[PDB]
Amino acid sequence: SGTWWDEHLSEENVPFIKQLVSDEDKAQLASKLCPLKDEPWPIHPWEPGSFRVGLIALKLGMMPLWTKDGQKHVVTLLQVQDCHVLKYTSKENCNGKMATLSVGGKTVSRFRKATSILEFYRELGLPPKQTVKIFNITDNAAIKPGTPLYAAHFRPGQYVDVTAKTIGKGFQGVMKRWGFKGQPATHGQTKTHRRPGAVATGDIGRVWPGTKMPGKMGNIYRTEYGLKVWRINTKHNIIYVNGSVPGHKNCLVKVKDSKLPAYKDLGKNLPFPTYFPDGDEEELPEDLYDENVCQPGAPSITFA
Amino acid sequence: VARYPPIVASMTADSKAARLRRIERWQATVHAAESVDEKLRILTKMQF
Amino acid sequence: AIQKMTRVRVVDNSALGNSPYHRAPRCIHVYKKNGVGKVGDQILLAIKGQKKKALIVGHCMPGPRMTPRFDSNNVVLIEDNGNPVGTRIKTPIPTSLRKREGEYSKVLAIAQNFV
Amino acid sequence: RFLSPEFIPRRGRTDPLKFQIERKDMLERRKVLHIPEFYVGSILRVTTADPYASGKISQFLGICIQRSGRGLGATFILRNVIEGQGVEICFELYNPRVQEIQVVKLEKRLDDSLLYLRDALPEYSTFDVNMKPVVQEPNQKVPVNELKVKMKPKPWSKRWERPNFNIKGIRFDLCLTEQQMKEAQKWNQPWLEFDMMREYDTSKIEAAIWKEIEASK
Amino acid sequence: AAPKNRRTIEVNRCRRRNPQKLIKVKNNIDVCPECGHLKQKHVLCAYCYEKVCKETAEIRRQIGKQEGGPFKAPTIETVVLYTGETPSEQDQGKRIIERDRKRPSWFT
Amino acid sequence: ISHGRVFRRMGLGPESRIHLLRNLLTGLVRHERIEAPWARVDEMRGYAEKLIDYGKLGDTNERAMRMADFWLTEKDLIPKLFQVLAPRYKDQTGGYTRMLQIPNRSLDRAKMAVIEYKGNCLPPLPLPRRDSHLTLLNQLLQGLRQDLRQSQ
RNA sequence: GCUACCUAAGAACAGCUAAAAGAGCACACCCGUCUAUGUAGCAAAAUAGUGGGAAGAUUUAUAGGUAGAGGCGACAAACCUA
Ligand SMILES: [Mg+2]
Ligand SMILES: [Zn+2]
Repeated sequence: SGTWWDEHLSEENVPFIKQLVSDEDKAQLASKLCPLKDEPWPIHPWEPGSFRVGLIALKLGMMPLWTKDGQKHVVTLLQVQDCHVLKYTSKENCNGKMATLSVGGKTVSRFRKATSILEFYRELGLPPKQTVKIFNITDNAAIKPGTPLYAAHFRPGQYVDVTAKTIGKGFQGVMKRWGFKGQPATHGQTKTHRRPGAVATGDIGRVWPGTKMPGKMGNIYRTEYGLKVWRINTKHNIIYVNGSVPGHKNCLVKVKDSKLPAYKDLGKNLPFPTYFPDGDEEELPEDLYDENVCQPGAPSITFA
Repeated sequence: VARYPPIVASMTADSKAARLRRIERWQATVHAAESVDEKLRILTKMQF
Repeated sequence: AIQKMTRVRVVDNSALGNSPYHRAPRCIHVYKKNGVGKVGDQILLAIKGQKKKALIVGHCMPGPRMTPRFDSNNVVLIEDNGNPVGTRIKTPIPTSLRKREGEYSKVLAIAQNFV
Repeated sequence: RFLSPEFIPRRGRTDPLKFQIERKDMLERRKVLHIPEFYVGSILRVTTADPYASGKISQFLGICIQRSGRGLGATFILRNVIEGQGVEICFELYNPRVQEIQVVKLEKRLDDSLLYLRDALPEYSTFDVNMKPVVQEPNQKVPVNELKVKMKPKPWSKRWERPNFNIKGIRFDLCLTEQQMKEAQKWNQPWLEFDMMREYDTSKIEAAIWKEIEASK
Repeated sequence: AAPKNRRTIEVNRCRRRNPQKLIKVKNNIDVCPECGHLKQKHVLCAYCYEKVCKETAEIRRQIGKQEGGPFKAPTIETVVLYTGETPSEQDQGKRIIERDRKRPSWFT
Repeated sequence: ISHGRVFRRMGLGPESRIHLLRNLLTGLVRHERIEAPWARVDEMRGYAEKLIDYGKLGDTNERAMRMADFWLTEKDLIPKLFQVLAPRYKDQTGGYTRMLQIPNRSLDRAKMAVIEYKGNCLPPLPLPRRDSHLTLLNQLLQGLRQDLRQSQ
């Protein structure tokens, strides 16, 4: 007999558990708002060859952004909700060549997760997260499990690797899944309009692996590479990312610094372990900008 | 001030009260005829 | 946009431009890697049995936002060397031609109006 | 009171925090220049700097035929057939190359989209470029002029005779004949205007927007 | 297309006996508190719903009796009343329909 | 792809979906509880919820009368919409309907459902009433909200 | 009793333009140009649209007649119970 959390509760105990467990989520989220006044791991400066932990954000949508050369740059919104680091995995047992950290975001219901998953967060003292991503790091950057991660971890002018599951399209055919040309409509052509043509040759008595034939579109993890941050809203935790991000609106992404050789070495000015708001030195404004962006509130741009 | 629709059957439904309105829209055409020859035509046009 | 054999209009004070009878010039080529021709693209043009190079100045196709979307596909005529055929241009011409690559300073000295 | 269309969020599954962040950048731009009440029948003179010249301004006058675009990239498209030739510029409302926008004649036509003026006569769409703005009245109703246009013959750009467009700005009767009045009424589709879930009931949403507007001042 | 060679007893034996083609054992099932006929979760009782609808039948039978014929519908809210009862002062001024059985224990 | 679309396509077309919900909503104003399949109840359920919202605009509204000639197939339920159902849900702002799932039909084994207007002349349908406050799990957690009330 | 032709005595052919037209448009009807569906199909030859004729060398009901070294044929060496 499959159960759920709310199977035997009366109408007098349904609002209590709705209030109490959500207050437990808000208490543990507000107990973890001080990384530096707790005991952290040591801070190290940036070195050539060092990598940094990323974030998990939600894609709100896009608004247009205009630059001082007078061209429109579409910018997607990448809003970071409740980003905490959950686990550290060392150099020796990481099954790779870089070490890793695990980070989760989008706190979800504690009633709708497996008991093996819930014992992880119950040790940490955190609400359970929706999606857990693993970031390759070096040993220079190592952050204790439990610190919050904010939007000002990144900075404007920084190029960013973003990946998520793309919009699934179900079982699709030929001219939509792979963009082939198909057959003409009229001039004979009785039942061939969106049909795959020849698959292989005659001497091949089979079909090769990896041939393009109808199957399920989308719902795979794709990465877009080299996307500039133009702007950061610190108040609502917004990353303003250039172009389009894989996935639908209100979806969870993986926000990593770029892999591109020209765009992966320039990391001197970036705050290296994370960004810590408890440092209390030069508190960041409402909105951090790039050089080329137009300020909403700056006057009309005159090119003379 | 509130013009309610009048409570009748519909002309196109398949029932017995909708049949009786379809009888009356025939019986409106007998009332609206000009000559007696037009009345005698539509009163005896459907051979049953 | 302008593919092969669209009907366009020549906006020039030429003696070759005021064509009687079949008063609709038909293009035969676009000088791009696509068939698609935009504002400031060379095309060929067949006028009165004579094939002639031409330059797209505004089209009926919606392009970028603050650029005009002219209700007639109007095209100026040039020869192979690059200067225009005519002496005056009376139609409006967009000012998007200056930045774009090509012999377009020849055209903008002929336009009477810049809208 | 007039609430401009772009402040209304389109029906969708977008998070309302996206449109709250959008409305902050809408209202900071509106401090720079004044955006007047301009309708679909309004005539506007828009001055814009552009990066194509050496830094001059361009004043383009036109009829604001179509005012869609729902967000920070709100657009409006103007028409002029100056020197006998049609000019069609889609002006983005919040682009920072605009300096000032003003209305010449603040009026409204019977139709929500004047895209049919492409297929109308050019006499009903030409406008004097150096013409003075009309004197405005402070608190009265906006003027609606029933200036139902006459068109060119049957091969139009779009099938405006169909009732899916719902055009109420054509004198249809003298340019189109009665048999192809009836054939266009075959696409009447009378169930749409009686419907409930294809009607986006937006009355509650303006209360939060107007709360946001006046709290920004 | 036609089969080049016939499908044998073993290949059918695996295919029509797969757990995907085998029907699933459902765990959706409870016993009703009131009547005792075993119901399912997330649906109503088949016995209790047939109890109400067959009780609804003689109630709606009498609605057609007090009008007689079509296109005659009340403009007043209505209360059903069983035997051994009086109309209340809230029930004064309604169309009160009477079916001659005792008041059922599930009706309130 | 139907990401987006909330309209089940039914009937023999988009005209025929409207008329089949028009007929189904009308029996919900006369009999005030009806039986229909899941795709036909839940399509019609929103139109039943906004029937009363358009019936609370008043007797004298032209628009509430012009949709009433369409959306009620019969013409004598037009008084019943504006004078029985509308003053009954006068205080309420939403949720005037009650949709519950019925055991399946004998013919096509259809996932059928019962829909009514909340409060009626009819006998009460056996709506699923949940567990009492006197059980083992309630009384253990009644001590939770009784202890934590004294923590202020 | 299908069909090819024939005999007997019958029937049908709106409206429109024109006048006594194997005339024009166009129904009912007759035929089957092209396409699509269908191809163990609804159908051992159909359906939907588009088409040809539709007062005539027309179409059609009924009864009769010609029978295989034959009949019949505005010859397709077609048709004569798939
Ligand atoms: Mg067009
Ligand atoms: Zn029961």
